[PDB]
Amino acid sequence: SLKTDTEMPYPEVIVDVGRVIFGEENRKKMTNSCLKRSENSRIIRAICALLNSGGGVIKAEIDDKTYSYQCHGLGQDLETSFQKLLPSGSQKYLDYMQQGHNLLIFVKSWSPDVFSLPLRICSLRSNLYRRDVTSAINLSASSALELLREKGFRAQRGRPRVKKLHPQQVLNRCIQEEEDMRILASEFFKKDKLMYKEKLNFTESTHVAFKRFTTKKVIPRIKEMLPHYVSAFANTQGGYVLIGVDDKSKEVVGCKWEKVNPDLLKKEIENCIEKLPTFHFCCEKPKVNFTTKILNVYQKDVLDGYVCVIQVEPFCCVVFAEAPDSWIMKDNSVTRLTAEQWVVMMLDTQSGYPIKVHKFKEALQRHLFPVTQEEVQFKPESLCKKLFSDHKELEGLMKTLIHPCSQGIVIFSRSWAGDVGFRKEQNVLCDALLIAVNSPVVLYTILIDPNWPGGLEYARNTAHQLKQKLQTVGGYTGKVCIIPRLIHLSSTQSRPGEIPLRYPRSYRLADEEEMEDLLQALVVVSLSSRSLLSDQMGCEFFNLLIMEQSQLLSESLQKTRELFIYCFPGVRKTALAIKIMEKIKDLFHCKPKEILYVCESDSLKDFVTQQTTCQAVTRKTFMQGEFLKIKHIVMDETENFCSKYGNWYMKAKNITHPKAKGTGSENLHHGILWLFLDPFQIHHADVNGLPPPSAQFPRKTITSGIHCALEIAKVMKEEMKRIKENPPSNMSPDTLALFSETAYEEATSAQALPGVCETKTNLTTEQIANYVARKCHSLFQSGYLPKDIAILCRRGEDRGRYRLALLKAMELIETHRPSEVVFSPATGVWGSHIVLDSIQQFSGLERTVVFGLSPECDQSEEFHKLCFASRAIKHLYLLYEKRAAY
Amino acid sequence: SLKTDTEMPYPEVIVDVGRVIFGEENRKKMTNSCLKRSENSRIIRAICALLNSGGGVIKAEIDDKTYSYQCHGLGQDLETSFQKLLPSGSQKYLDYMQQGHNLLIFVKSWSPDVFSLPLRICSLRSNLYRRDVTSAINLSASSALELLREKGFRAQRGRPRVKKLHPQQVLNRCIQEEEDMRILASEFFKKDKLMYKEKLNFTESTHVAFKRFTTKKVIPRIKEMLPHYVSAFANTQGGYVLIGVDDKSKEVVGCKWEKVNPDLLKKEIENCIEKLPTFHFCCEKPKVNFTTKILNVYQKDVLDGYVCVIQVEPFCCVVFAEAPDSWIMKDNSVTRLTAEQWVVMMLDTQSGYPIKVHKFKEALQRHLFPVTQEEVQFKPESLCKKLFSDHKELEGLMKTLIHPCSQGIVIFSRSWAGDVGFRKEQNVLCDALLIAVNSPVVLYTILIDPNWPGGLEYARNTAHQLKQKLQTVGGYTGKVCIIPRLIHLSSTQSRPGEIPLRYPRSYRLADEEEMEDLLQALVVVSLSSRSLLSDQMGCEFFNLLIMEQSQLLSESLQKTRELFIYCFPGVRKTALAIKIMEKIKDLFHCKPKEILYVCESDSLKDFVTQQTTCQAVTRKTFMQGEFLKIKHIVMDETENFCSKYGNWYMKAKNITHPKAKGTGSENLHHGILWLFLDPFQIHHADVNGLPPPSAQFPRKTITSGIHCALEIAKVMKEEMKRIKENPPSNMSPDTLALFSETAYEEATSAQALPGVCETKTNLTTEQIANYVARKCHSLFQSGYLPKDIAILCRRGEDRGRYRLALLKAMELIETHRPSEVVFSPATGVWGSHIVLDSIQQFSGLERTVVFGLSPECDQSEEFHKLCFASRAIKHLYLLYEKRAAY
RNA sequence: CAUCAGCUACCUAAAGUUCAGGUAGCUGAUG
Ligand SMILES: [Zn+2]
Ligand SMILES: [Zn+2]
Repeated sequence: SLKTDTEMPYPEVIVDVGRVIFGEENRKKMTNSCLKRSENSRIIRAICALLNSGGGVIKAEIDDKTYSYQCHGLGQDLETSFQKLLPSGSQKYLDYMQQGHNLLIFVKSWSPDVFSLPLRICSLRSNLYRRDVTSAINLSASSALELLREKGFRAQRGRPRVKKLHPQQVLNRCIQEEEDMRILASEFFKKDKLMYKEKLNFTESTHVAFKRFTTKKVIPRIKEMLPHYVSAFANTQGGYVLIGVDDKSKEVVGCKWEKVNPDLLKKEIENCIEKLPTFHFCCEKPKVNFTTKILNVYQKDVLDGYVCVIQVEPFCCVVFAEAPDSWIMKDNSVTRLTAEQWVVMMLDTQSGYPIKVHKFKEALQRHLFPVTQEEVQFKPESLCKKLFSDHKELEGLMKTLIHPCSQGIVIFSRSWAGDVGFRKEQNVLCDALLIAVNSPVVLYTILIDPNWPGGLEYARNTAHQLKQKLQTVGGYTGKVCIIPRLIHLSSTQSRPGEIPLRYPRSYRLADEEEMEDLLQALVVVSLSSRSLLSDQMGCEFFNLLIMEQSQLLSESLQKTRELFIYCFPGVRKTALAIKIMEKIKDLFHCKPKEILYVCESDSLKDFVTQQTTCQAVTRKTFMQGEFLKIKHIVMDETENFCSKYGNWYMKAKNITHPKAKGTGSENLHHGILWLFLDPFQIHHADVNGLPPPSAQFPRKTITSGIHCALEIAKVMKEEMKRIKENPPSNMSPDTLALFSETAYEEATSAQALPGVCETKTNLTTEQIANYVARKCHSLFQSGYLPKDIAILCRRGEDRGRYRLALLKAMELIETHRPSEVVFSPATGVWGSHIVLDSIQQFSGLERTVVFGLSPECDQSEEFHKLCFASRAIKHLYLLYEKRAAY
Repeated sequence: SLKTDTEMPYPEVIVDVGRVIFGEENRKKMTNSCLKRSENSRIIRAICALLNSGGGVIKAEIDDKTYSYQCHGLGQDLETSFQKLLPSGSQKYLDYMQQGHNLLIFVKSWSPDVFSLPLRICSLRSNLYRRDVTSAINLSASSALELLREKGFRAQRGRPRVKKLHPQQVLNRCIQEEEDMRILASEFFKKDKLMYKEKLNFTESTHVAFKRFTTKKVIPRIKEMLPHYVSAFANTQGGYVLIGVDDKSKEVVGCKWEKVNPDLLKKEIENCIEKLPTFHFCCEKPKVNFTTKILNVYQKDVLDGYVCVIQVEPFCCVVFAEAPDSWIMKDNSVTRLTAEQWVVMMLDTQSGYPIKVHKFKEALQRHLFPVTQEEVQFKPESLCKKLFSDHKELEGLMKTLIHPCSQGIVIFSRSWAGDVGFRKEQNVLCDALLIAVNSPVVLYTILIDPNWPGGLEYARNTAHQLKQKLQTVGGYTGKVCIIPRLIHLSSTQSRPGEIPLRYPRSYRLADEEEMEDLLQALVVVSLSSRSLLSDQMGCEFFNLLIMEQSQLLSESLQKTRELFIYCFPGVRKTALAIKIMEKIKDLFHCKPKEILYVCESDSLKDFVTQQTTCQAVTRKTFMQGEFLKIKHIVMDETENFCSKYGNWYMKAKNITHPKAKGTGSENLHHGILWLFLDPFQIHHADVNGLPPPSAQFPRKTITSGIHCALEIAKVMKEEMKRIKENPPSNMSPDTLALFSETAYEEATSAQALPGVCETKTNLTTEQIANYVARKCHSLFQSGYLPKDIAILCRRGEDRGRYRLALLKAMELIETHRPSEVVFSPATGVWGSHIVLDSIQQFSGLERTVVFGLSPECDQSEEFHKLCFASRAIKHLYLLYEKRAAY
């Protein structure tokens, strides 16, 4: 929930930085430089925190009543800070607007695209130092990322032993190089005493730094200056810090013995180095390997001072001089990141990522949300019809609000808050999302009772969560503003608030490409969640997946003639078979009636002839007819076939691959004979008529066809594992050896979409009917159609009682509209009514929502759940009756 | 080549920058700022040119004879320039060394790795400007690359209808934002006259720049300052440049009428803008669109001055303020890149590039050049044996040269210059490349004659080209020095080097990991060359490819039982078959003797039975013998089988797929029956005995087995296409329609390695024999073994005459060593002799070098070239005969 | 909180394109 803010209530995280001087002239004439730096730091830290936490607004109070942003500007130091924070351009992330006595900085979230640097977060200073010749350089964010990746790569592989000290070698004199400085510094370090004003024969280098003591508080100044050099040396190659050496004259100076105590100085140096932040990519976690030594300075055997030399060894990993200058938002406060958190965020590579959704979002957007100059479109279709029939005035009111927009899309929802995974409000009738070119995105929240006090907060929160989901889940990397607007139906004429929310001009959708990008992000967001729009776009998404998978499978039409295709539960092989026949006709240039489809059930037969131009018959018709004109045969639900009516396999083999007795004919034809098999649903195991599993070659196992919900897929996976644990004696274990849970789980994570699957038990008939009627009413309120719901009973003798109870419950809930409730059998797929039939009659058919009603069958039958889940795409509701024992 | 350099003859590109002052105090005290800036610019341009051209050395003469790098360092301004040029650290690229009166800067080539930004070249300044609030920012190299990619991506996707009007913008009453300043600037631009010192109601912004006219030369100052603002505006969003407006006081100042001519000022502004460099990603290539306006200022109806306002519209792709501040080395000179060349190198994505070679380079290095502490090893073994037998003291002299190097690898070559694709020198006996830990890489060049004056130049050029190849082709991104040394065999009075070559200590192989990386780079370089070492590495590389491809193919053992495998020419199906038998034994857990391999030729059967533990017989033996214990059958060269001895296909099918009779046992066994087919190598094409092509299912086409030279694969591709143009009349062309030329070309590029394929025509027996003898002698000098060479005749009757001619030729040419040259038949492939037989007897067998001796068989047969190429791995020499008398 | 030495912009005198300076910015040292 966003923090309450009644004046300028933006649907963003708002950071109040207090009273700030603004304007180029006003900033320049500031006399208190400390206050100037304080104001600059507050604003820049807030910007960095907002850049790292999804964007937001910075609100600053303007002290000058005569200040005008048009005539005065921002300020040179503020702009310099912005350019330091955003070297790629602050225009892409910052916008400025003056609202009366406030100045607002609109911060867009830091989200790089593919064609840019792979920086995950923003930093002022990384505070990782690297030694470049004779300078300790505070690395930029990109430089720090390079260093982190190099250290991680080096430490991923181990370095045991490391006996590469190699005693010592011979030095060289005729040639001077940087290694000579390190050798000379090491010779200096092994000394124990120095003569006063002793000349040093070496200068600073990559491994040598020269420092001098101060004529003021000495230990605190060393504590400020040391971390930079220690970090720089440890990070690059190691080196020496020579405190007490004059840079220019190269003479030993040292600190006077009265002004410092060498033991205390040693302890302070050790303390400051020990507390330096560190990150390790290795497991041993070595500490910073350093050794400090005090060298007494003597003037004619008289103690005069000390020279402190610190040896810093190369570090295996990164060393921080302090915590990085990077900020995030935590509990509505700008919080500094620690070194450990900063490295973790900087090296993140997560940006659970759906490959297929982002691959097909463009096609889904071009199909479902086309950006055209063809008047404003109201989506989704079914929900809009229900809302407009429920309220006559709603449609005209929306057109009045939308005007004067000519091109755009308005996407309705029963609850947009619930659509994005947050709380549904009962007092909210619906939410409409207007998306148009050269317009801000507007979220209209229609209320039932205008006197409800939570409308403003609900709309603001919903707009905020939608934008956050679009940026994070949807991957939207643009400037978009969602304006929450509270609307009621009580007055046909509705007018906005006296303080309309305003955003910079850059926060509108500039063109059609930006509108298309936002709509593609919305496709991703909706597919990631649970709603009616998710279910409908999920059906379209599954169609695209079926098309690509069917293309891959048809590539085997030129490699095989006879093929046994083993399919896991829930792969949707009927759709695969339909597209395969399409490819057969295309490739073999045959007549559509030359391809034959053989299935076991008649409802599936009716469905297939309705969806294909090829000849489809049941196995009974296949055995009772003549098919001399058939060249190719595709078989489905072959596991339910029977040998009682003859050898269907021999007949199919003879048709597709006819042998010649006595040859004579030179036009022998070999045809396609593909059998789609599902070993996991082989029930009532009599003589199947199939050849033995040893002779079922060549074979193909289909693993990546699961087109159901994640919850439904997990139920089927659990059932498959349990079945494999205790396989029935009537099915061959060798066919079950081809199914692996790991491959099945990988396919589920690749394809399946979030859905609904719940179970309720110990319910009487009236309770089960009541649950189904209430849930169906709830689904119809959200925009679901009756053709999306199927109620399936385990046994066919329960149909009559269940139908009677369902009519009673549904008419009881429909006390306003006395319309007769129509149920249709499994053959009514083209119908727009709720399908009510048995699980065996619905074989090969699937619906978005399935209610499964069964008696108590604990350990009596272990197949019923698998069959129920195979007919459901998004919603599965398992209901179990009460065991009537008396 | 390399420019001659008597002093400091480094095998690098040396840039001489003349006399330069060095040292911190010397640079700081320098009074002539022009001379100081000039020296800094010269050095920094040389460094950038070397970073972009494979590295090199910079030589600067030191004017101060008392200067010492140990005690004076380099200088403040020089180090600052390095930090701008190399923001990621100059420690990884720059090394310094004083050598007498010269200071040397060693520049390592700029080569980004996986853990770095994808910057291809180094630049001081992109000179691409971007408007950040009220500043025109000269973008860095990384920022410029990001901007270039953004514009390239935007021009990749079409922006149609060019609706850049952006409706109309009006000023809001109470909201002030950055768009308001642009609107106010447009209103000011539309004005025609001004008032003297009249105030402005807007300030600078992203679209507004205020500039003042100068009280000096006006046109030069305008022409100097304008390109930055024009580039910045055209690159960000467009804007207005208001010349004549005071930024501090915000009134119109203007320039006096007597000081400039407005027509002249407009013309110079036009000329300046159209002279700006510009790069385009689009196709229209529009020019930079700008509009200049002169606003007269009138003070009481008196013409006082003029104000120039320039309006710039958002450019399509890119505008440069001037040529990019980046350099390369072109014709031994530091040359500034132009805008077009700079964008090309910046956007270059070339890193042909062998994917498989870089994948297998690590395994190849660990197998052929192991890095352990096992004393210095000599490679390659065959060439080393030849060299040490011909020169008795060579091994001892080499051993004393390496001393005291304990661990390392010496890689000999008859010509290392030839190995890297350059000119071989007959005056050079051999080159030995020493690679060792804690040591520089040394290239020893042994000369037969001490008095040859070209020895030093040859050694230096070879070292330079080898390092360049290692960096470019090999992908080596470390600091490595290849020190060229001249070595003399006969002269025992070994004169030491007058001027030893010195490199910074960072140019040694620091540890074992760097040694392995350098060796992997050398493996990549060798695999991209034509040499003996490349041929041996290619053999091992092809073995790894066979392992990978056989594993992929064995994945089908669980899916098929009978499989018709079609193999392209040059697929090496015998090696695939051998590994498949291993997998059959592994998977079905059967005895090795229960797997039967069937081929046609006796030589292939012999080769297979030494290569595998499974049973292997020919087709005649298979038909005659009894194999009731055989469970799986793999058949090779099935296209050559003969059906006059019976039905081998039916016999194989009954063994692998027996038919049950009398029922009783339900444990029928189904065995593997894999047939390897080569449709293009069917000679004497009678009834094969295979089933008709309509019944050869399931099938698999293999194209990813091409394991020969690029040239040999290209020859086979030509012959395959000519086969497809005029198909044979004894079989249906349906089988030959499964071989696509594009797939074969893709496979050849993916796997094949560079080699030799030469054709010679119109030669009598004596010329052919002499040519083969001279070629064999040349190969034997390079380290080729006699087991690498096979001489194959088209006609079996020519074997004796060719044998006599070849024996005479090699006895005539072997005047230095009377080795007994023995020719082995096609049954002695595993022997150490040269194979001399016919093409028919060598079927299924390969050798690295093949000599094909054929008569004038043009327009008589058409399989000869394909068959000869199928037997050659790296070298193919096709020789043709004339009409000789009896 | 001051001061100085180094890195682009802006400005004035000087000179046939040098030059003297001056200003606010960026970051090293001292106080
Ligand atoms: Zn570590
Ligand atoms: Zn363009």
